[PDB]
Order: sequence, then C-alpha cells, then structure tokens
Amino acid sequence: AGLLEGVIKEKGGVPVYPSYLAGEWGGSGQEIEVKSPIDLATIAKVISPSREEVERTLDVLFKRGRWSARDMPGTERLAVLRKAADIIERNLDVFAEVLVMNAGKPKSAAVGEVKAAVDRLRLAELDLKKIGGDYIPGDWTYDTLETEGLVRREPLGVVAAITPFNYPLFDAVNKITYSFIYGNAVVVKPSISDPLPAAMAVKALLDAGFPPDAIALLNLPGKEAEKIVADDRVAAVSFTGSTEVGERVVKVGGVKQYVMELGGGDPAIVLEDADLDLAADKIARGIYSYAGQRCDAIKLVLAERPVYGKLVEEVAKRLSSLRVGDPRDPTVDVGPLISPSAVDEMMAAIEDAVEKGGRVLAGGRRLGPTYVQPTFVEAPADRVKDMVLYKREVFAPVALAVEVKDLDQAIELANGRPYGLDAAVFGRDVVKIRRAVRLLEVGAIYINDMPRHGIGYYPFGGRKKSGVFREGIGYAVEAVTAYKTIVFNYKGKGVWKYE
Amino acid sequence: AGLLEGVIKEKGGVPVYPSYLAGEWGGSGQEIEVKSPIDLATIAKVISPSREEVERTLDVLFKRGRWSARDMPGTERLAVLRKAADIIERNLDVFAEVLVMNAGKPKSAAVGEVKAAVDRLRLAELDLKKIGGDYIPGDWTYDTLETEGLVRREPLGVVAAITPFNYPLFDAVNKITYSFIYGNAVVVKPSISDPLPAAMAVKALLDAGFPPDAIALLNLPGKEAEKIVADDRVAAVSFTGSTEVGERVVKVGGVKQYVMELGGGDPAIVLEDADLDLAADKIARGIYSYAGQRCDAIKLVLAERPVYGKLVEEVAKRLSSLRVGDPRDPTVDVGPLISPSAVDEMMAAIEDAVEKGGRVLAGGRRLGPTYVQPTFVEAPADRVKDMVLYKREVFAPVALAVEVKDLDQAIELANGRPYGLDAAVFGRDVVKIRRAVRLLEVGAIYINDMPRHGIGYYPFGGRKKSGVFREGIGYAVEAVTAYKTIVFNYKGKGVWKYE
Amino acid sequence: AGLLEGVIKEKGGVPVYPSYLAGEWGGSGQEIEVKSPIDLATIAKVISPSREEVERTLDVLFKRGRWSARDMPGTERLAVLRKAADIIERNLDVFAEVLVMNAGKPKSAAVGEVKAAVDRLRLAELDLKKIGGDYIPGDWTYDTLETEGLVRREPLGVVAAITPFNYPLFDAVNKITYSFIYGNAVVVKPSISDPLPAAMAVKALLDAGFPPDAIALLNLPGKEAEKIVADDRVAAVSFTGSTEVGERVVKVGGVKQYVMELGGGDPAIVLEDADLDLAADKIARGIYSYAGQRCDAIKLVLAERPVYGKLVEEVAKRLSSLRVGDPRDPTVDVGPLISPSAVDEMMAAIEDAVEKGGRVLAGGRRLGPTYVQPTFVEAPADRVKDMVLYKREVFAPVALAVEVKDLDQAIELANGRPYGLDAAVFGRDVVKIRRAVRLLEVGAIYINDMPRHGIGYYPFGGRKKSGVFREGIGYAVEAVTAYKTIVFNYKGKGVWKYE
Amino acid sequence: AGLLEGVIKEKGGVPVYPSYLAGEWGGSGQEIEVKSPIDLATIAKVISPSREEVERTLDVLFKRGRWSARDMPGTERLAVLRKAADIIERNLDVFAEVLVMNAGKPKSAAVGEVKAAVDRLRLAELDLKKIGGDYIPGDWTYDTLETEGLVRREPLGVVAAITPFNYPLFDAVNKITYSFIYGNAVVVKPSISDPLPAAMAVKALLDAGFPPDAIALLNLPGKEAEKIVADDRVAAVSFTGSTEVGERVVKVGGVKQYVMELGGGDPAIVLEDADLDLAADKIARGIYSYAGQRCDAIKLVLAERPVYGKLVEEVAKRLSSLRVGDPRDPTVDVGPLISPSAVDEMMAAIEDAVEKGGRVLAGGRRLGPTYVQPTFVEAPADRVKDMVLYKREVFAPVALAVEVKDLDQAIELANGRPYGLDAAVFGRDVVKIRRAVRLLEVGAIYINDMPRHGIGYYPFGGRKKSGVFREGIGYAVEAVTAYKTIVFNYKGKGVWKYE
Ligand SMILES: NC(=O)c1ccc[n+]([C@@H]2O[C@H](COP(=O)([O-])OP(=O)(O)OC[C@H]3O[C@@H](n4cnc5c(N)ncnc54)[C@H](OP(=O)(O)O)[C@@H]3O)[C@@H](O)[C@H]2O)c1
Ligand code: NA
Ligand code: NA
Ligand code: NA
Ligand code: NA
Repeated sequence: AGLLEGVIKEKGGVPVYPSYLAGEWGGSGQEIEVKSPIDLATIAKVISPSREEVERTLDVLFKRGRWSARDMPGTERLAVLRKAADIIERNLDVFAEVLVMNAGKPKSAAVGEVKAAVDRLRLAELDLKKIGGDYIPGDWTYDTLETEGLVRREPLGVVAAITPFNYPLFDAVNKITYSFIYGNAVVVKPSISDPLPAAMAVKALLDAGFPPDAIALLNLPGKEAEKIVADDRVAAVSFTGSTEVGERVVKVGGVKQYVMELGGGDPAIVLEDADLDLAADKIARGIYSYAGQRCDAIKLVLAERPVYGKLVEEVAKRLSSLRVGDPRDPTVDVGPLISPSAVDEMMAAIEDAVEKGGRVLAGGRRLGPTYVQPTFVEAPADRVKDMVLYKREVFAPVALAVEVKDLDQAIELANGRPYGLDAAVFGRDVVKIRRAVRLLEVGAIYINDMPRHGIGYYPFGGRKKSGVFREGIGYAVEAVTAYKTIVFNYKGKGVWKYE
Repeated sequence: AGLLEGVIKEKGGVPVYPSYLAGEWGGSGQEIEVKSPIDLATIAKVISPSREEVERTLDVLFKRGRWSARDMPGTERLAVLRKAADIIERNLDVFAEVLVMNAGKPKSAAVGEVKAAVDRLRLAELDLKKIGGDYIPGDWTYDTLETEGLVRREPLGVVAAITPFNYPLFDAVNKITYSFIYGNAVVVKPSISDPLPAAMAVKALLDAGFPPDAIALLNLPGKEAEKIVADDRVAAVSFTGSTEVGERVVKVGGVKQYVMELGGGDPAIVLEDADLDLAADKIARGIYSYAGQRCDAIKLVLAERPVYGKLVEEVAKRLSSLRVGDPRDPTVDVGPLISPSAVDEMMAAIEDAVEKGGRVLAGGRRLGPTYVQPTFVEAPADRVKDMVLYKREVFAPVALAVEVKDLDQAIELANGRPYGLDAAVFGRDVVKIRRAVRLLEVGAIYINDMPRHGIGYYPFGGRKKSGVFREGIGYAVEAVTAYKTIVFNYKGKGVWKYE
Repeated sequence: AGLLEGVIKEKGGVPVYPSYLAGEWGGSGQEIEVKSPIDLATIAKVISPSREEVERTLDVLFKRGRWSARDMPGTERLAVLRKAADIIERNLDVFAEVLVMNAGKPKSAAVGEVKAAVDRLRLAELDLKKIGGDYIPGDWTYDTLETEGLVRREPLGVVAAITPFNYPLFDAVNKITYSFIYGNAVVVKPSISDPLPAAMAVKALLDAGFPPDAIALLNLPGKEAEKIVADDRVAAVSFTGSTEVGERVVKVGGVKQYVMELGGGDPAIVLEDADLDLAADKIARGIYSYAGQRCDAIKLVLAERPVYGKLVEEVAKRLSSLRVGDPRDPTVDVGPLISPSAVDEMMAAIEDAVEKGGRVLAGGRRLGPTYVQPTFVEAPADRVKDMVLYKREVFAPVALAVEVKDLDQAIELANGRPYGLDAAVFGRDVVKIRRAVRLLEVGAIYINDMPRHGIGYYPFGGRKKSGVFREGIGYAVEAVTAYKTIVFNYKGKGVWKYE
Repeated sequence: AGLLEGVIKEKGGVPVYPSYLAGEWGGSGQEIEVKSPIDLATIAKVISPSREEVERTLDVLFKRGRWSARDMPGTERLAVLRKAADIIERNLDVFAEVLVMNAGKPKSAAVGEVKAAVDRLRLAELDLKKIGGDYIPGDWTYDTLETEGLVRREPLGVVAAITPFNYPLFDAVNKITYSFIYGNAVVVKPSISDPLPAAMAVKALLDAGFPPDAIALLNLPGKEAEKIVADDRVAAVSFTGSTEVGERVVKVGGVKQYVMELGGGDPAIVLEDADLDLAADKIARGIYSYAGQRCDAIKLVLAERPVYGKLVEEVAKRLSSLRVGDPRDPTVDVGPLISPSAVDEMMAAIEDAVEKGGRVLAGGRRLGPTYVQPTFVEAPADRVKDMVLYKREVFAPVALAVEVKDLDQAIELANGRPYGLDAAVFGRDVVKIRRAVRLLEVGAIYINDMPRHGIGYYPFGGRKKSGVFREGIGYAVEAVTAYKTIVFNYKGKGVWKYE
C-alpha cells in the first residue's frame, strides 16, 4: 500500500509481494510465506521468479541494464539517489513499521535504520571522493621512455547484491547505492526472512528515476540464488552474511570480484586505563543491541586484573536492567530473535560454557520461542578457548567475560577466535593502544567506543573468517569497478627530446 | 651448479632439483622429469614434497614466516631484493641458458626475461609509491562528530604464488617481490614444465638474506597444488595461467584475496589513420614473439577497408621472412612450442578456420613435433566469430586478419571474443581513439604499440574471461594486503568544541 | 531592497551600500560612487570603512572569526553554503539585474554567472574530495625505525579574498566558498567598480547562517586594501586581477600563502586537422564574450597554412554579424566595456597593430564612450611580436590572427607572449596534440574548445606572468590550508619487534 | 684539493673557491674571506660573481639549463643523484672536516650531516611517490558533460635555492635534489659564512653527470642575492633562514612559488604522564645540539606541576655535565657559535630574563668570543611572555623552563610565541595528546621525542612567523613544480551516449 500501491496484491487476507524483473514487477514461481518473529505469524508472501524469469532478468540486466546505468551521467544518477532518499524519508513511519514487524526490531532501532538508509543515499556525493586516477609518466625507466600511462576505473556491469536478515533495509540500499553511483546495474537478493524492506526500497528507487531495466529484486530462497552468483553475466558479487554461505557463494561463483562481509563477533578490551563508566556503557550496548543480531556485536570482553571486577559488575547491572518483549514500547530495550532456532542455539551455548567452568553473571533465562534475556557469562582464561561461545559466533545477545593479566594476553585471546571483523579497545595510554592496533588481526579497531559500522562513513570489513574487502563511503568503488590502463606510445615521435 | 652448488644433486646423469621447504631444500615425494621442448629430452628432475612436507611447510610459513617477513623492516626487505638482483645479474648467462633450454625461449628473449627479473627486483623501491593511507575527519556527518578515522594497509600473511610456463622466471620473481616488499611470506608453485628458473631465483633470494622460514618453493604437479590453495593459512592467491585452471583455483580456494591473470589473446585495431609501417612491424612482433606463447600476443587483427590490403600484406611478408628451429642462433627468430600437443591444437585450429572460409596468408606449415611457422589467416567478418581461433585462445604463433567497414565494427569484433586482457589501437585521430578506449572491454589498451606488460611499469590484468585484479609496480599491493581502519572516539572529551 | 532590506539606505535618491564589519553592516569612512558602464550614471554609493573599523574588523576575524568558522563542523558549514545557494537562486532575477546594470553584462551572461555562483555553493560537497592525508610508516629508513607519521591539513585562519570587476559575483562566492568549507574566516575586498553583487552574496550567506563574526566585506578602493594584505592576522591572500596589482600585493604582503590568478589572454591554435566549423564558432565566442573582459578570452589565433584562409574568414563573419548596444535585449550579443578608458586602450592598440603591418578583418569601429565592435586583426608572423596587442593584454573584444607554417611555429608564437594562463588547440592528431600539450607553458590547455574556467570543475591558474597556484573544486584547499605533521616515536616501546 | 683538484686555487697561502657559473667555475667579482668560528681565522676565500656573470649565468640557466634538466629523463637524473651520493660518501672525512672547521660543528654531528646528505640523494627514488595526477571525468555536472580532465605536474624551470649557515651541506643538497629530480635547473646561493660545503657538493654533482648548464653556485653576500630572487627567469625560490630575510626575499621577489622555512625555536610540553627519563634526555639534547644552532632547537620547556621539579632538575644536570671547547674531541659535546655576535645576543637575553624574574638553573657562563655553556633559565608563567628569550629566537644553546597548571596553560604558552615550526609533547594519554595536536599552531608535532627534521622523511615547515609550505621527501615537489590541466571536449562526438 501507499508506495507499493499497484504492486502489492491482497490475496486471501495476506499481502503478496512480487519480485521486480528488471522492467516489471511480477513472478510466476512458488509463493513464500514471510513471518514475524514477534508472533510467528505470516504477515505476507513473496513471489519468487521462475527459472525462465531469472534467465530473462539477467539477460535484461546484461544487454540493457549495464548501458542504462552507464549511459545515465553521474549527475543524474546522483539526482535519482537523492530523490529516492526524499521518498523513503517521507515514508519513514511505514518503512520503520515494516522493520519492527518483519525483523523484530525495536522501534528506535527501526527508525535508526531507515534514517541510515536515507543518509547513505543522500551522501552518495561523498562516494565521489575516490574518483580519479593517475598519470604514470614513462621516463623513470629506459624501457618506458617516450611512453605514458593513464589509469582509471570503470563499472564492471552487473553486480549481484546478496543481503542478510539483520539489516534488511540498509544493506540493500547501501549495496545498490555504491554499485549504481559508478554506473553498474544490480540484482538484489534479500534474505527470504525479511525481503519486505528491500521491495519498498527498490520501488522508491524506481519512482525516483532509477533506470527500470538496470535493477532487479529476486525473492529466491537460499540456494536458489546460486544460479545468479554462478552466471557469467554477473561480474561482481557483494555478499554480507555468514562465513559458511560466503564460502559456498565463492565456490559457486568462481572467478569474479567479491566483497565478502562475513561477520562473526567482536572482542572488546579494557585496560586498567579505561574510563569504566564509558566502557561499561558502550560494552553493554554492544552486547545487547538488536538482541545481539549485529555482525559488530560484542561477543567477548577482556579486562585487565585491576578493573575486571568493577567493569564486569557494571555491565551485568546494565544488562539485567533491560526490558524484553514486543519491539513497540519505546520503553522496551530488546525485542525477539529472528527464529526460535536462534534462541535454541544460544541456550545450548550457555550450558556449554557453564559445563566448561563458565558462570552466568546476568540473564540466562529464555522467555519464549523467540525471546531471551541478554546474557553475560564469566569464564576463566584457561578454559574459554574451548567454549562454543568463543569458537563460534552465536548470533544472539550473549558475551563472555574473561579476566586477563595484561595486554598481551588480551590481544592473544582476542586474536584466538577464528574471526577478525572489528575489535574495541578502551584505555588511554598511546603505547598500549598502538600495540593493540598493530597486533589485533581485524578489519577495524574502535578506540574508546563500541564497534558500529553505521553507514560506512569509515570503511569496514573482515580478516580471517570474517571475509575479504571493504564497504564504506568511497571504498566500495573497489569491489564494483575494474581498472583500465591506457598506455600511449610516442617513441621517436618528437614529443620528448630524449626523456 | 654454481648458485645451486650444494642444492642440486647429480643422480644417474640428470641433475635433481629439490623443493625448498621453508628452512631447508629437500623433499621426499615422487621425482618428476623436466624436459626441453627443443628435443623432448629429459634435462632434469624435480623432487615434489610429500603430503607431510606440504603440511609442515605451510605450518612454518604461517607460524614463523609471516613474522620473519613482517618483522624485517622495509629498509632491509629492500636490501634483500636489491642483493638478489645483483646475484641474478652476475649469473645472467646461466639464468638465460636455463630459460632457452627449459622453456624453448630464443636467446635474446631469454636474456630479456632475466633482465626483466633484475629490474623488477631493483625497482621494488617504486612499489612504495602506493604506501600511505588516509585520514578521515569525522565532522562531515552529525553522527560521526568528535570521531576520527585512520586507514592503512597490512600484509595478509601467507601468499600463494602460482605461475605459468611462458615466463617461468619473471612471474615468480614478480609475485615474490610484491608479496614480500609489504611483509608477506610466500609459497611459490611454478609450472611443473619449467620449474628450474624458479628454483634458481629462490636460491638467489635466500643467498641475499630473504628470511629462510618466509619462503617456499614446492614442485607440485597441477592438482597437487590444490591442497595449498584450499588451506586456511593461505590468505591470498596470486595466479597467472589459463581461464580454466583459474576457475578451478577459486572454487577450491573459496573466500580469500585473489589476483587472477587469465590471459587469452589480444585484438589489434588499425584505423585508416595509422602509420602502417609501425603497425605492420608491431603487429607482426605481437603475433610471433616467443612463438605466440604470450598472454598479450596478438590473436586478431582488425583493419579498416582502405588500409586492410597494405597492412595485411606487410604483416604476411614479415611473418614469412622469419627463421624457426633452435633458440640458440641469435639469427633465429622463433623457437619451439612448449609441447607437441600445443602444435597439434594450432594445426587443428587452422584447418577449422579454413573450413569456415578462412585463407592462410602466411605460414600454416608444421616443421616438427614442437615446431611450426608463424601463421596469419584471413577471414571474412561474417564467418570469423564461429572459428576456433576467434572463440578460443590458441597458445601459438597464429592470428586472424579481418577487414572491417569502420571503428564500430572493429570494436564490436574485438569485444566479441570471451577475453578482455589488452587491446591495441593504431591510429592518430583523438576522437576515434577515445571512443575505442571507452568501449574496448579490456584491462589495458595500447595506443600505437603492440601490447607488452613488460615488468608491470603500467598495471595490467583482465576483464571478462581474462580474470580479475591487477599486477604492476605499486598496484599489486592491493592483492596481497588488507585494509585496517582505526576509529577514534573523542565524544565529549574536549578535543573539539562542537565540530 | 528585498534581500538587502534593512541594510541598504536610500539617501538622496541613490541607494547607499554599507560595508559588513564582521558582526554589523556599517562604516564611517568616505562614501564612493558606483557607476554603470551602460550610461556612466551613478547607480549607488558604497560606504568604505575607516582606519579604525578595518583594524577592529581584522581583530574580530582573528580573535573570534577563525574559531567560529573552525568550530562550526563541516556538516553545518555545508548546510550554510547550500542554504545560501537557495537564497541566491530564488533571488536570481535581482542578482542578474544588478550584474547587467553594474557590470554591463549581457542578460544571458548575467544569468549564467548567478547560476555559476549557485552551482559553486551547491557543489561544495565535491571540494571534500581532496580531504584526507597520509600515513607515513617509518620502517623504510633505519633512522626512522619504530617511528611513524601522520600528515593532514588545517585551515590557516583569516583569508583575504580580493576580486576583479569582470566576475563581481562568482569570484567572491567562489573564494568565500573554498575558504569557508575548510574552516577559515574571510575578508572580502571586491572591485570598487562593481562591489554590489558581493554585498548581495554576503547578506545571503549571513541569512543562511554563516558565522557573523567570520566574514567581512570591505569597500576599500585600490591601495586602501594594502593595509589588509600587509596585516599579520591575514594568513593567506587569494587574488584575481591584473599582473601589476598582483605584484604589488605580494610585495606588500611579504611571506604568506598566495593564490595569484593574474590572467592575460589566451592563444588558440588551429591545425590543418581541425573541424573549422567548431573552431571558428568557439574562437569567435572566445574573442567576444562579455566584450572580451574575460581572463580566458582568446587574444591570438594561430592557424596552419592550409586552413588559415577559411578559418579567419569564418571568424570574421561571425564577429561582424554581432549586435552591440544595451545588455538588456537578449537579441544583443555585446554590451559595453567597464570604462571609456578601456575602449581608448583598445583603439590605440589597433592603430599600433595597423602601423606595424596589421590589417583589420572585422570591427575596428568605436561606437561610443564605452562601446566598440569586436575586432579581428590580421598580422604577419614576422611583425606580430612587437605589436601591443601581442605583448600586452588589452582587456577588450580584440584578437590577432597569424598564419603559421607548422605546429612548432604556432607553439613558439603562442609561448612568445609574457602570459601563460590557458591555451586552446583545435585538431585531431594525437601526436601533434601531445606535443602542444607538453610545450605550451600555461596552467591549462583546452582541446577542441574555447578556454572556459566555468566554476572551476577543472583546476585552472597561471604560469609566467599569469601568476601562481590554482583554483578549482578540491584544489583551492591548497591555498587556504596548511599541512600539519604528527610524528610518533615508539622506539624501544615494544610496538614493533625490530621493524 | 682532491674533489676540488683543478677548481680551488692556492693564492697567498689561503685556498680560493670560485663560483660555478653554469658551465665553468670562475668569477671576477670581489673575493671574500671565509672564517672558522673555532679560532676566528681565515680558512679560505670565495670569489663572488660580477654583475655581468650573474646576468650571464641566469641567462644560461633559463635558455639552456631548464631544457638540459628537463630533457634528461628521470631515470638518468636519478643515476646522477646516486652517483653524487657515492662520490660524497667516499669523500666523507673531507666533507666532515670542512663542516667541523667551517661551521664549528662537533665531529659526530659533522659526520651525521654528510651522511644525511648521502641518504637524501640516495633516497630520491622515494620522492617519486608523489608523482602522478588525476583524471577528472566530466559527467558529474551537466555543464561538463562529454568533457574530460587530466591534471599533472611540470617543473617550473629555474629554482633559486638560498641556504642558511647551520646546515651548509645538507640544505644545499636537499634543495638541489628535490628541484632537479622533477626537471628543474637550480641556482644555489649558500651562506657567505660557510659556502665551502656547497662548493664541494656541487662539484660532486657535476662529476656525477649533473647537466653542466643546469646548475649554478654563486658566492654572493646577503643583499647581493636580491638580484637573483627579483629576476623573472627565477620561477621559484626555496629559502631557509630567518624570518626577517625571508620577508625581504618575498618583497623583492614579488609573485613566484615560495617555500619559506623561517625557523624560530620550538616549545616542548611535558605532561604528568611522561617518562621523565626519556623526556629529560630528549629535551636536554634538543636544547644543546650544535650549540642550539638548529631551527628545531628546544627554546622553551613547559611541564605540569607534579613533574616540573624532577624534569627541570634532570635537564639541568644533563646540560651542566656537557663539555665545550674544540669540535674535534669526540669527547666534547658542544663547539662554538658561528660568531661572537651570536654569543653577545645570548648573554644579553639571559640578563633580560634574570631582570624579569628569571633564574639560571644551568650554564650562564661565557667561555670565549664564540664559546658559551648551554643555559637553562627558570621563569614564572606570569612574567615569561615579556622576556626576550620567549619573544624572539636567540640562536644559541638556551631555553626557558616554566611550570604550568595544566595542558591548556601549556598549549597557551606554547602558542604565545610568534613562531610555529614544531612543538614536542611527552606524555601517554591519547585524549590530552589529541587536544595538543589540534591546538598547537605549528607545522609539525613530535610525540615523545625531541623535534628533528632529519632528511625530511616526514614533511616539515612553518606556521605563523615560521613561514609557509613544506619540505620533505615527496612533498617538496609542490614548491618547485606547477600544475598543468588538460581539458578535452568530446561534446556531440559520439564518445559518450548522453553521459
Ligand atoms: N625553518 C626551517 O626549517 C629552518 C632550518 C634551518 C635554519 N632555519 C632558520 O634560519 C636561520 C638560519 O641562520 P642564518 O643566520 O644563516 O639566517 P639568515 O641570515 O636569515 O640566512 C639567510 C640566507 O639568506 C641570505 N640572505 C641574507 N640577506 C639576503 C637578502 N637580502 N636577499 C637574499 N638573500 C639573503 C644569506 O646570505 P649571507 O650568509 O650572505 O648573509 C643566507 O644564505 C635561523 O633563524 C634558523 O632558525 C630555519
Ligand atoms: Na564462474
Ligand atoms: Na577456503
Ligand atoms: Na608580511
Ligand atoms: Na617579481
């Protein structure tokens, strides 16, 4: 309704969302139920495209889309993105409501994501900061004398944007924005769990002037998307999700440009130096925000001997003084988890930690099929490494607390997990901070703040199992664009006189 | 002998080359024969490492190598590379001889490759031109106010360098150089066809001071290398070879940083504008150099109506006035092809073209199991697209000639092949050149010269089936290094006063 | 009136414009008459500040202005500039009218300048493209081992913007924009001939939120401004004007950062290669626009033997088929010159050329105290160098035409003038274009178009007598900002382990 | 002798050094005595060029030099610089001896400067890191659609390098290096006090292949150099010296590119946070090195209440435990000052401080016409600002010590001097360091180390009275090079299809 006026179809009491096939909304494949984690009820259905529609869509994106995007000058592409931002902003309440219902996101966080999407589109002007190239004069080698080089970038063509469930709106808008601003066409494949915010974002872009044959939104479940990733007309794949699916995506994709944001959690380190009030506050937030369903959620806290006591005590208080339930009461702090399955995994991970010597300091109580209390588990350094909570990413509001003798042990334990997305360090001493900055094997280190990618104002991405490459204003150009070198030969042509 | 004094083992009349296991030369796996394309005779044997030695080597590279390379300051790494250059240069004749014998490379081209390897090492100082980073002040967004960002690069750790047969020495030295200069350890896996130049380059590096536990040279045949690519301790794979193996490599590798130089041939375009003498000369060279066993070899010539006649006539004359045989007579122009199998493919591709309306303008005659004349085949535009010589890369001295009505048809035929490595354009008119530069889908375009990557003074790499990412002085840092972002939070700390 | 509602004072029938003293509009110094070149009539008066008000203003800019600008975060500075753009745009007709009346600018050119000013402000977002810095790791020298460097930019403080008469509105808005976006305070000193557009731009900026104590507009005549340039609180001087005043400005200023755009005219070269229709069209425009009162006006045309005839013939036709008179009839092409004195100089320069063998091909007739026909004077190469029109910049619609044997003579004659602002080259051949690009000693070379700085989308500035440094989106940051290096010492601190 | 074999002329027992006139050594102007501060004895004479020789030299540099430098490809320029480094290095003892005798430099510091000069030349390869340019695509504005921009740098032509007495060798080699590597010709004008090291450096460069008509060395006393600075053939002036002469230089020069390193001293701040042992050590060194005749010498120490006592006590001990006398005994720590006049100024400045409430904590005793003890004077915050030692730069081994309540007072007192070259901050807390980094108005801030420009590995330069622009590896290109923009117009030419 409203923005999706003539798109959505009320059939049998439940709104039915079609796929956008690079020209027209539609689809003739199986219909799929979309549910809310708030009550496990079916709030909508999405129409998945058939084999033939996928083939036809890719064919349109490749033969026409690449050129519609590329032949639309940057000044107009920018106007399209800014208009889209206006359209989403005036529809703010409706975008937010869908996030709250479809993703189980607390009202204030749902509003924050819509505003992030708006800002991202509006700041596409800043993405131009990394547009340019270089001139390489040839007289620095006898072999290249009287020769000359120009290097610039070019859009790759068709970019596939695969998105996770925890940021259904922002991630799709972000990927669409950086792919399009440089002249690419885009196929969006949102999570089948909450594909609704993506449908709304795309329509807004189409209403804003986005070349109709240069974008596609396909409601394909999991491995149904493999046929898109594996296709030669898709020159790049921008994927945000779990380490496991990412691995499958590259193996199916083969050679192409990839940006793989594979999350995992983040460790946070507290030096005897830290303002514990700031630290406790930021760490508590990092642990529970959106019920820990954030790639940059704090999963492990490492604090030096002299502050471990106070720090862990303060965080525990803050976590237990939270409010669970329905995401609507702006008084509530934590909503549900995307699936009861996710809560099961969390409970099993807490028992594991307890069996291995871990002790719950806050939470630990399941409240429903999709509800749980934010949990903080204390654990001795000599036993934490074998705990599931440490070796894996348990996507939920749960973190471990470990007392350490010094920075070297903190760094060592922080690097001991298989991931390397971000890390946080609270403290004041420049030398210890510099050491941690050099040795933490992660894409980004947050000094005196909890990790927060925001809209990518600062580039972010993983190391180790957390993936490869970065997203960020200006930086994402590297994943959806290729270099083009032009070498000019003026040997013996009289341009230079021996030089 | 000499440089390989105590390494090589004369066993049963044939020198036996061991693998370098990141600490000691050795190996206890199968021994493999290395032959010369000049006479199909066995000139040496290489010892391949066993499963256990591969495992132990990777373990050394990962646990110690990363740190030996990284903890050696750049100033010393540079001294190591410059010393290696001195060592290879004083052993020039011996490095060249091995190239001529093992690769079938003509004396002057073998000398050129050794000199390229020397220059590459010596110019590692220029690779530093892309060392730096940026400062991202946070006051351009209300959300990032009193915040601040630092972005820099870091070596990934262990880089796997897989190399082709056509540049056994330069490619290994190039990959080792750019991986090491930034602080990485490296596993080199050369072609099992001519692994000898690599063994000599590595020893020279080791004699020059290259951290002994930071490099490895494994004589593994084809799929034996898969276990290296698939290992999690290998953070990046730099591969130069065929499209097919590259595809297999990524599928085995999964998520990691990749530089894939997958070759294919290059098209060359001649406008009615061109100096035909320069064009004929450069195109003839591009067609026959090293018996067309160059990724940047000219495989297709497209010339406008008014110059097609003269141009094709001049190139034919130049190709037929060449001399085949043994690579030793500096009077000789073309040596043998790496295998008789490669010549078979070439002959079958020439008949195919003839059957589809193609006509031989020069060459076409096989001279031996590994010898053939450089061939130039004329073909009508309306039938060339289905010819094997057009649809595939026939690694041999053979190119098609096609008359075109204008630039648009030239561009269209040039883009019609599945590859996109380089393209050449001879002509003078700025407008037509700019159009071709924009529309040719290739990593690099050479204006008025045949395509030649040289030592990578200008970055190069593919598009389409030719691969992804670039190699070049300064640019290769992108494939063997990862970004690291440091975000500092000074909110409410009094650094700024509302700004 | 309107925008200047409570600022302007109707006194004795003529509007009186006060100076803005960094806080309040006012002034108690002599009043000065502002006239129109259209009828030599007094259209307004401006109040110049007294010695004391200049001193107090500088004191405010220095003690408070630097901090109001600097402590306003970039996000707000940008909002201020965008609001100012909205305000000027809705007042478009009024800004234009004042330009037509006060500057003698033809209606369509007056509208174009207001729109340029609007775009400049609106695109301040693009100026951020050159914001960043670099990280300089210290391990590339033994002396700097365990050391590290950060380099960034900082606003200088108080920037003095001195502007010419030919672009009274755009130049002030441009200088104010680039100085303010980086955090500087600004003192604007417009030409006393047409200071009205500047007063209107400043008020619009103040209405938009520009820190009131961070900007100043002083109506000081010529050498009265010297006291601003010579003051130590002025850290930078951005000057656009004649070579002579620029020289005086630096000598008075002493050591400080300078951007000196000193104009002079531009030469245009036509190769036998050129599309003469495009060339004739563009060159005619370059000669007459705004009655040649443009720093980038074409003052000399050099065409090779074979096209000289047609080219000069076409330009002559176009120049004589123009319409002079009052700048209001959108049917009119050329308005008056700023002063009768300027027309006198032009007539004397035409006779000089004639006396030295020059022949008028178009125009030559004076129409009034401030009116003249666009003139094109033919001249033999062997005598042109001593003609006033060649050795000087005669700010008027007048250019020389000279036939040349080849490119080398064209380049030589083009470089023979004492200026080096821009040069234009029409032709197609890449080699001849590259040669001209290398040898023309000018800040900017326009290929196949007349020179036009526009809003500085491409940086521009002089060489030789045309000055030093550049203005342009992103580039002007170099003149109003200084570098700041931070070197960190971690020697023996355990950050690095010998590296 | 040796290197200066056939150049120097033994006349009347004292070696006579001629000027190098861009082609031949010689000169026919007045001869001038060069003395040693070690014994006030005449150690040599230099021949100054006559009016005519200055005119002829400039004429050679302009008409031929610019082209000899520019037309020598970068690869050869680099070889020239590296050869020069070899030549100076093998003549190390002789270069050092002359520094010790002519400049009064302690043996170990004289050796350090020769080695700095050698490294500078040898690392000219790193200056290439800032060679490149940018491509500015035109589709981000409707006005620039189908347009395109290339920006690169070009040498200016003839650069004048004026050098101070405190680094007679390094400063000349540094300026010559960065001016020449980019293709400029250079006129060197060394201090008339110690012009000998410059003569030796130039000869070495000439022996190494430096284009003979592209360099000049003129022994002109003070204002005799004005005729070089004021000449239009000199496109840039690189000046290192006092604020006063710098001011005179620009006023004489008028419009041109300038790099003005005007020194002044540096303040050092010690937070209650600092390792006082490191601080005391570094600050003592910063105060006395080369008898404080360093632009980056510490002139003021500001330490917070709790460490002021220990810190000042430690520095005093270190300063008084030094050894004065003759610069030869490697056991000696401090040699003489360049002139007795310089010592007079120092003594008068110490009494002034004492009269205004200052108290000597170390030194204060004059030992001879050119000898003095390193002095440390304590002073109350409420009276220091009016002391000569604070308001001026007393080029000598003398600094003030002031106790401060906190960082804000330290920052305020540090910014209270009229200079702004460098500042040092010792401490650990990131927040206080960041605040000081933002608010100290200086070109460079050294964290936990004394200020040391070294060879310019990190760019350096002044703010306020300390001058404008920077010198440093890579950065100096900005002062001796100008931008060149090439704008290509393809409007309606079919390159782009509406974009
Ligand atoms: N900012 C930096 O990076 C830096 C580095 C090192 C030194 N410095 C500063 O520079 C000064 C160095 O000592 P210095 O005593 O030799 O100072 P200086 O007198 O100012 O040195 C001036 C240089 O300019 C020449 N000169 C003097 N008058 C001139 C004129 N009217 N026109 C053209 N050139 C003229 C001098 O030649 P004569 O010798 O013939 O008079 C000398 O070579 C100190 O204040 C120091 O702090 C700054
Ligand atoms: Na694939
Ligand atoms: Na893998
Ligand atoms: Na001054
Ligand atoms: Na001058």
